[PDB]
Formats: sequence, structure tokens, C-alpha cells
Amino acid sequence: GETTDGVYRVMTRRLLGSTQVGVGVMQEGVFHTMWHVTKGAALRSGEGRLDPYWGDVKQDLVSYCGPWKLDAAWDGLSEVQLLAVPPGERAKNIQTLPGIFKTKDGDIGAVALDYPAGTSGSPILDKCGRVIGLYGNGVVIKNGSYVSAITQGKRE
Amino acid sequence: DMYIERAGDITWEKDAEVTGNSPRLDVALDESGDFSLVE
Ligand SMILES: COc1cc(COc2cc(C)nc3ncnn23)nc(N2CCNCC2)n1
Repeated sequence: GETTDGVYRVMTRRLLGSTQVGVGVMQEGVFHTMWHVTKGAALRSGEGRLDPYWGDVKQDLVSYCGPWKLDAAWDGLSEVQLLAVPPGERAKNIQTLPGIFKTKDGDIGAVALDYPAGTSGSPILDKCGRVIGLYGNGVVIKNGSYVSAITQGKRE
Repeated sequence: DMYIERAGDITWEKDAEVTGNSPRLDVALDESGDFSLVE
């Protein structure tokens, strides 16, 4: 199948038409997305099959064909870019300064950017182009707007 | 059956659109992976 590095749409035909349930990242032969996008199910890449290899519902992450490869981290200081991939619309970079989720287990970056639900799993980048985490697990705040965590896994 | 379609190279774009605010929020993470606003 298509093993090429880059950002990919996740699509289903089980609803009406072809529907974008979310987004993902291919790197070093491994496909990375959020657990709530696939719920752990297998994926088709043309003739090709992708099988789930690692996942955790609490981190809300899943890898396919191999272990989690994305290890870069927000430095706590700089702007970043959401490589947003909205349903039926073209990829598109958005630059933002992250906010903070304060938790009982320590602090994580947050991106206050609003997109449809099927944008879930769109990658966040640092200035060198490295993926620091996935967009699309977070909270709805006062306004009615959405804030996502910068969700990142661990590389072995 | 779900399937994947390539949508872009992962690069930083100079003169991307710059927007969004940067809230500092207190949040809880449950066993199901749901974040919630703690106030
Ligand atoms: C792009 O990723 C996502 C994921 C989700 C997940 O769905 C919901 C629904 C509700 C009722 N409250 C929620 N609290 C946290 N997530 N969450 N929702 C959205 N959005 C964008 C803004 N409009 C629509 C909701 N985007």
C-alpha cells in the first residue's frame, strides 16, 4: 500500500457516502492516529491491510504495523503549527501559541483551534517540522469553542 | 472497513495563517480518556 511518510485522512463507508472519521500520520512505516478515530479496527491502504500494533484508550492513541515512532515534544515556549485536515477540505497549516492543561499528573500543551470532529488526529509540528503530538482530544470551554491537548506517545 | 488517503507532506509553512488564543486550564483525565473542566 501507501507507506509514504506524511498526513492521511481516515475514511469509512459504513455511514452515508464516504465520511472522514479522522486523521493520522505515517512515519518510518508506522501509522499513528487517535484511538477514538478507529476504535482499534484494521485499516485499508489500497490493496494493503494495516493491523493495530499498540494502543491505550486513556492516552487515546494507537499505532499500526509497528510501535509508536513520534518522540518530539513542545519546548513550552514557541509557536507551533496545526497541519489541520478538515473533512472535504485541503490540508492547511495554522500557527498558534499553545496554552496549558494543568493536571494532578503534570502540565501538557493545549491548542485553542476549532475544527469539525473528523479533523481529530491532525498533527502538531515544531519549527523543524517534527510531530510533537496529535490534535483532537480535549474539552469544550465557556464560549462554546474547543481546546485540544497536544497528545504525544512514548518511543521505545 | 475504514481506509486511508494521503492528504499532505508534514512541513512547516512560512506565512501560514496565525490565530487562536492560549488558555491556562485546570483539567481532569478519566479512565475512558475524556478530559473535563475542573473549576
Ligand atoms: C477535532 O476534534 C474534535 C473532537 C471532539 C469530540 O467530541 C466532543 C463532543 C462534546 C459534546 N464534548 C466534547 N468534549 C470534548 N470532545 N467533545 N469534538 C470536536 N468538536 C469541535 C468543535 N465543534 C464540535 C466539537 N472536535
